[PDB]
Amino acid sequence: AQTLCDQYATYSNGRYTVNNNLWGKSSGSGSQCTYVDSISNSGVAWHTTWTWSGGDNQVKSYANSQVSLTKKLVSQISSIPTTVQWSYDNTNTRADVAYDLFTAADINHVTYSGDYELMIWLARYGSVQPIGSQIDSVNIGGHTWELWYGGSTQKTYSFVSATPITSFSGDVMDFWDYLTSRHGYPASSQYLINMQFGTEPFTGGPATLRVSQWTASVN
Repeated sequence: AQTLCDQYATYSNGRYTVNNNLWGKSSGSGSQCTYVDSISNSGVAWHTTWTWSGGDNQVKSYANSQVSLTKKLVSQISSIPTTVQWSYDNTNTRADVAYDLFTAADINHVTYSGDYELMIWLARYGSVQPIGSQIDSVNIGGHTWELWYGGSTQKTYSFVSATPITSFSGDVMDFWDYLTSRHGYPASSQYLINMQFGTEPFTGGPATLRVSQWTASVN
């Protein structure tokens, strides 16, 4: 496609969307550009480049790819298969690489937040930590995850890999099933309303996240 350097620059082919999404710009100084490298109904390749300083513990952006979905109750979803291959050239930073999903009881809730948020951090760089506190450790889909929980009006579970997973194939229903069966997650009254993959920088740079393939589907 082309070039996404504006704060909320965005490109979409229908099924996949790529977003620069510099929502946390004010918390510091720096700049960030995102690019669509290839896109089709079989997946999307993209990259984003950034430098950020200040606000050491605020997130500056979440450049991301996003998949269109039909909004369903989590209890009625059969699978959310996803695969991704990515790399960072500069890992001397304070950032994460993560999936981000939102659910809400109101099917028409705004799709950039919700009653619940599920994050799956494939990589944690430097002195950064998820929302809330670590409440558990669990093996899901063949990887060991720190499980973090916190938040007030929006409750956020974060599964965190202590070692970066640059090649990932999974089913996000594995994570919803675990929260449903062991942490009381109300799957039967929550609608899944958004699914994204991308990177949250805190500080560092310049660095580039190169996503050579992201695929996702909500079934």
